[PDB]
Amino acid sequence: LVHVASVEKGRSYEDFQKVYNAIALKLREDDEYDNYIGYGPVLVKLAWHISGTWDKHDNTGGSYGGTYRFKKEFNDPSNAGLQNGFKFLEPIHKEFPWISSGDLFSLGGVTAVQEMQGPKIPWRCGRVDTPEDTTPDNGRLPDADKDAGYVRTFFQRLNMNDREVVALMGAHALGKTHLKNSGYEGPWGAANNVFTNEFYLNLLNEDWKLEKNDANNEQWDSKSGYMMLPTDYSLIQDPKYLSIVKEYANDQDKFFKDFSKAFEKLLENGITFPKDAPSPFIFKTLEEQGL
Ligand code: HEM
Repeated sequence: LVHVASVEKGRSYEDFQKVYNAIALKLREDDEYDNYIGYGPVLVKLAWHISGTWDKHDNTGGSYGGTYRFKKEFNDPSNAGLQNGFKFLEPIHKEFPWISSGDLFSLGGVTAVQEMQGPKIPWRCGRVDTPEDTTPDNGRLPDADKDAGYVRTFFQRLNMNDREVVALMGAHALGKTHLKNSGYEGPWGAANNVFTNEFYLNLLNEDWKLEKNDANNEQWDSKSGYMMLPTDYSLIQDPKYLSIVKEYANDQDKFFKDFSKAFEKLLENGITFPKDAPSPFIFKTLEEQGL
């Protein structure tokens, strides 16, 4: 397929900045969600889940079509728990009806990261809603009970190399697993609504014990009360992965730079940007605007 980005007719930077600010102000206000974690982490997960269905082989899936809006994709067992991010964004969509779905979902992830003090992520508009029949079948998102080999193979379908895989996985500093959604339970660290290199530190520094949880799935548990999925843990089992983990644990700046690039790439996979398309936008945070 060819998916050409088409800017929402007659909208510019200032228009998008207003959507960003609406999301951001609502994040600030609805702070009680999930025991005061806030909706930040769920928005990031939502942006990854709608993008992660991409298949570099036939160009199907990815963020372009905003297909998560369709029941098939929406009810993906792998998407359990995301309906919360969905409901959070509805009201915003209602306020800015001209924005495409794909653009709203992706921008939500960007906003969340920047407002949680992460790096600035350049973002491009132009995703266009596609018909319910362009909706990818379930089973394109990754399992958590696998090893490094699985992770490498998987990510290859999205065109991500080792460095990009490790950078992206640092998003696991945010939020937590919920038994009911995924069959895993617990957070990855302590500051789960602030974007930092905490994930890599925990990984290297905690004394992890393999145990079975109440869903009868294995997870690595630390005495600090943190957890790691098998796939997270696999980052220290693979020699190639481990050296990048170390770098990130050592330099947050490097991590932020790599994450930013990787995240934008993920969000733009499968989209063709004409040469006349506006360059990527860099949105200001609420704090930068004095709001
Ligand atoms: C092997 C690849 C991955 C696997 C197996 C995986 C698996 C999971 C699972 C099982 C959960 C918990 C869901 C729940 O119970 O609510 C989760 C949460 C989360 N994932 Fe990942 N994930 C992967 C990659 C990523 C990537 C690439 C990102 C973003 C860059 C990401 C961002 C998040 C965030 C922010 C949360 C917390 C959500 C919340 O608190 O609701 N994950 N992931």
